[PDB]
Amino acid sequence: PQITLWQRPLVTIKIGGQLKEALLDTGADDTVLEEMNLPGRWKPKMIGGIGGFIKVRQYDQILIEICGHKAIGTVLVGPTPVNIIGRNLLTQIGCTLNF
Amino acid sequence: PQITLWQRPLVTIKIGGQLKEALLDTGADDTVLEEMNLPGRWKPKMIGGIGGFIKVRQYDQILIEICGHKAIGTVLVGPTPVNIIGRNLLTQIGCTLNF
Ligand SMILES: COc1ccc(CN2C[C@H](O)[C@@](CCC(C)C)(c3ccc(S(C)(=O)=O)cc3O[C@@H](C)CO)C2=O)cc1
Repeated sequence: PQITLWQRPLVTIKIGGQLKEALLDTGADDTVLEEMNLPGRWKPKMIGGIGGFIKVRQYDQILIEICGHKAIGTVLVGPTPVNIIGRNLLTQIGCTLNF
Repeated sequence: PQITLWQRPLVTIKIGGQLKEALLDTGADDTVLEEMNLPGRWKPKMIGGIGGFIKVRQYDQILIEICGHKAIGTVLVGPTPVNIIGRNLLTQIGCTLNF
């Protein structure tokens, strides 16, 4: 699909069998979701947002469906204001910017 | 153009007689640039997200040239870690997400 930017580019994602709303974010290198339960082990990561840095939990090889497109990749979990789909997964679903 | 998301989508912008590098950010409501003076009146604003909030100066009806395309809108100036072109100007140059 083609998504315009007059409103926030919010889409439905599915992860762990549950639907969530998330922001398609070309400014985000990585994908970060609000506190939730994911399987396996995690590693520490620091990410820098508009306001400064925060600690998040990095989970690898996680199954996540984004607007119907299946991806498997790295998902970070931490105190984000909104669920964010970053470039690591936008590339998996074939997303580009066009004008 | 069609801009890949393999790397950060950085472009050259022209604003207030200066050439700068900026990030095309679909996750940003606003356009935020590093400290600089702009013409006209300004008012303080707080913007935030991951890391917390930062105080910026809001200038309205500012002309920017983004990758060849002229656009007019609100520009925020303050201690952003990177120059960001947000949705308020991305719409004006006809920028969309496509997959
Ligand atoms: C490494 O992986 C991640 C890094 C940061 C984030 C959180 N994000 C992504 C948004 O593109 C960004 C960009 C911040 C910029 C310095 C790289 C952002 C910019 C402007 C605005 S604004 C105030 O203009 O709307 C909001 C915004 O993100 C919020 C939605 C969440 O913080 C941010 O803070 C994620 C992953």
